[PDB]
Amino acid sequence: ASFIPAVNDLTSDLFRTKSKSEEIKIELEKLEKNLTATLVLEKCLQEDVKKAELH
Amino acid sequence: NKDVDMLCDTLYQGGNQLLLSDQELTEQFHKVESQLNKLNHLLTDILADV
Repeated sequence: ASFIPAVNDLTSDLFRTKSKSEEIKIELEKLEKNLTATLVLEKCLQEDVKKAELH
Repeated sequence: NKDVDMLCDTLYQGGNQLLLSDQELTEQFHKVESQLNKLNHLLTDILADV
């Protein structure tokens, strides 16, 4: 009677701990695309600063 | 990110090349220059005839 709740909880928390971690990796792509697009925008805008100075 | 986005959209105004000058004002300057060149060509033809 002490084995059964401990065994059930050990079975359950093993998958509970790996659960809810998928939210991080599915939210990661939005930040990744935002950072990459803004970084290539940053280098494009630095070149735009140089070309605007030339103009 | 939104600030960067409409700042880029306002400065580019749909062109890949940067548009510092007002584009319709720029082509207004260009057509004034071209029509002035045509008038100058007519005037110099009249000067040569005179």
